[PDB]
Amino acid sequence: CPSICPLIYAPVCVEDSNQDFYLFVNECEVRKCGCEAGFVYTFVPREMCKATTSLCP
Amino acid sequence: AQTVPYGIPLIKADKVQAQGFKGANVKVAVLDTGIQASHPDLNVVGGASFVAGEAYNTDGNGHGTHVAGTVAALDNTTGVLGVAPSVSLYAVKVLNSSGSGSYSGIVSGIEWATTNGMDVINMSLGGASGSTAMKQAVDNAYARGVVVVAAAGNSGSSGNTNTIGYPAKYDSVIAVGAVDSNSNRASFSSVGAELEVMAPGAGVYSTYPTNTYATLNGTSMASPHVAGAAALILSKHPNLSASQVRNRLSSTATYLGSSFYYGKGLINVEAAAQ
Repeated sequence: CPSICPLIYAPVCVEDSNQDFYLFVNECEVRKCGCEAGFVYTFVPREMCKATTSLCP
Repeated sequence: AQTVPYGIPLIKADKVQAQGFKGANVKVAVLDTGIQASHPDLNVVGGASFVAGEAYNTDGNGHGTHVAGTVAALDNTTGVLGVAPSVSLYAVKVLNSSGSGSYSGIVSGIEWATTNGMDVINMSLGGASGSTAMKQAVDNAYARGVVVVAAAGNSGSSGNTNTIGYPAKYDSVIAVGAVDSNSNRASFSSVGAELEVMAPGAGVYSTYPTNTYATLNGTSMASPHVAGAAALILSKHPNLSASQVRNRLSSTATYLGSSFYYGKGLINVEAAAQ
């Protein structure tokens, strides 16, 4: 699983399996979390998320 | 019809270029998604790919081309202008077309740059954790005399929490945070004790595939302004050590506030190249 991502800030809002909303710094970081940790998500409109970013839960 | 992105006059690179110092005889390696070498505003003179199936002189993502443009977009009557337009630019492909990379890929690229006489390394990339091999690679590069520059991270601030990622967090690497056109810290810019300097990272206009341009946000955009500034300093003072260039950038930075949020402040290459 890819451990390194570019440091572009292009935030994206996702909904986890536990129905919680996380704003990731970019799509690469979401994919990393899914691959490494076995994290389950779906993209949703930005409005579902808080204005600040979260790390892989 | 040449475009000068706000970042060029903000770091005072236009003042240094007017002195006749544009990065000539300096070799800079951009460790990223590759570089679109066929772009009219970019002269890629070498490099290497550590991404299977992809050559170093192509960029299926865009990120690496944008970062390279900030360092080195050509001084022509069209397109965009970079910080150090006469640098010898090297594409070291360590990230695939989706932007993702492995520790072994980044290590291989760092080692290639060190072995191949690069004067400066730019790494607009990061992770929450580093590795023993990555720390060894950046320590070797810096000890050899390479100015090693990286994006600090885009994790913002959360009270007193240090949000700097790797490789930026390594002592051998300059951690670069982001400011906007009004020299204010970007909210996404990572914070912490390792934060060293700031450079333009909000709404940075640069080269982008294919033969075009784009406006991007990130500490990825700030890092190349510092890599380019290191190259301008080295074209003026070719006998300086990596440590000397590094101290010139941090000691002459424009103070903006607390080191936790801004490091030493915004780079001023005119003052750094004195």
